[PDB]
Amino acid sequence: GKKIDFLLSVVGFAVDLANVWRFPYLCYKNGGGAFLIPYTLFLIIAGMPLFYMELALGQYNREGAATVWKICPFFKGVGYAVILIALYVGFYYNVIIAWSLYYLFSSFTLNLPWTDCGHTWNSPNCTDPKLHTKYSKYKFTPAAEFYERGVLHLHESSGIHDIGLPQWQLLLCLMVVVIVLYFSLWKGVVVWITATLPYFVLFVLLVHGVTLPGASNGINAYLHIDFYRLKEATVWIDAATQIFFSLGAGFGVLIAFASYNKFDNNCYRDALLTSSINCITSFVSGFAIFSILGYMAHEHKVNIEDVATEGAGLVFILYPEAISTLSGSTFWAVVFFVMLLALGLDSSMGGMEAVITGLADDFQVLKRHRKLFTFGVTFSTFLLALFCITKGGIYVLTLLDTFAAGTSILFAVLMEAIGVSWFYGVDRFSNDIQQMMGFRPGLYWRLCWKFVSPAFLLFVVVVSIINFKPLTYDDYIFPPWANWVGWGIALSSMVLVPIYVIYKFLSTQGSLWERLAYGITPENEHHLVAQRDIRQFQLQHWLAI
Ligand SMILES: NCCc1ccc(O)c(O)c1
Ligand SMILES: NCCc1ccc(O)c(O)c1
Ligand SMILES: [Cl-]
Repeated sequence: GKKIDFLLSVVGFAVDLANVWRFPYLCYKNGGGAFLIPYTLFLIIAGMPLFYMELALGQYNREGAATVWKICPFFKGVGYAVILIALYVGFYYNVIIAWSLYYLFSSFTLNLPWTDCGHTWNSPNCTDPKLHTKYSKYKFTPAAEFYERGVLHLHESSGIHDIGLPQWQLLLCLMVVVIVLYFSLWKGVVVWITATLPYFVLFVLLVHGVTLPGASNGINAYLHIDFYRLKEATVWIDAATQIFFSLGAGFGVLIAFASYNKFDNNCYRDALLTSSINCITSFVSGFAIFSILGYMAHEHKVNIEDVATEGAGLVFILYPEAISTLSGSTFWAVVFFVMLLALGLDSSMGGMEAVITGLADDFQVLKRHRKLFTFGVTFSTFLLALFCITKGGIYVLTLLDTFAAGTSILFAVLMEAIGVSWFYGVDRFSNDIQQMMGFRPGLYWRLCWKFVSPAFLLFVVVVSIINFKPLTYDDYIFPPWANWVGWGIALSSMVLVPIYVIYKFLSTQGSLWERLAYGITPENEHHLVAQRDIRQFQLQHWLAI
């Protein structure tokens, strides 16, 4: 019983809606396997040590994302930045769950709406294989037609400048999701359903998609590595962003979750198991998705590179198509979309609780009024997600998914790593981990924390800034001002670090060096500053690993 509970806890903690929904289309856009090589490399090098670092910080300090920086006051700006990034992500992370709920509601019938066209939302150009040529993305399939016309109603929007009005069905779905999240978060701080359904679905998908008419060529395309594409840095940027998405680092979720953990909990084992399960699940998901889309390529008589969209919604075009060919399609559709709802709800409560804990640890008034604060956060998310359910809401969702995270999250995580490792001290961090868990981290962990991970993060951030491709959605090109809007969205969270550094420097009293010492010394050691004994002002601190 207890062993099963531990296994379920680890397995559920190792899964996210990202691994199931976002990895599919990032791997399909970025190549096949030319995405897994950067994915695995970054996973190990940065994601494992940084996941471990965030868990250890949260566990030892017993503070949220913002207040954990009492160890180094100057990085409370980084804390605020990660909180803001988590706030930004929710606006559309909760609209994907509205899509999932709409699909689940549609799944309750003996004739799935995505099996063939002939409905009201169907265009005259629909082609039913049972009943293009170039580089387009084949938006004339019954499943794609359903997703884009009976769900999104995208055909009524000419672009992000003509988004239109909110859809009254996705509106109700979002209302339901928002109410559920609030009522699940309004009291304080699911594993059985979440830790089992994703793996059952993934296993059945593998077993069924392997034996399909055209899965062989899809798998062949999956297992071909184009090293012409590792030489572009788009795959590397995507891999880094997806790693920090699936693992949960950079949003303040890990610190907030770990602040409630036991003081003697083992974070090294947690990081190891989470990373291993994440890698295995990502590889298997890529395999299954590529088999499914190779099958579609065979069925629709179109090239593997044009069967499906390369943006959000690839899963909502793929998984229904695979379900339609199973026996008892209604049962499997219901099961799969219930799994999607469970995963999305778990991740949404995780992010919202990260935000709430980070903001309530800072202010005691918010802590004393969890109900009102939770209602405010939930209502703000509901409104700024209503912004994304419009007719042209897929364009807004693409803009957000591209800009809210990405360079901003990479910068925030790099700043966190730099702060801890260099200013607070990797030696001090190792001593704290030893005190918590009884063993000092190995040399590999310290090197990754101090030198390797910050360097790779800096390289990725610099490349993502200097090598920026204008935003697009399949065959639609965003207007120039949309790119400025997205860059402003990213900068709104990136700039919070220097702003808080300047504010802290100005507010603090004393001379320049006194202000610096008060800014880099832990709040509980501020009585050393009067004694002129600061470790950071000695070469030994900066020359110690
Ligand atoms: N892995 C990130 C999960 C996450 C983060 C922030 C959110 O607002 C959310 O709904 C979900
Ligand atoms: N940019 C298109 C993505 C893609 C997916 C699979 C392939 O086999 C391939 O050559 C290309
Ligand atoms: Cl992933």
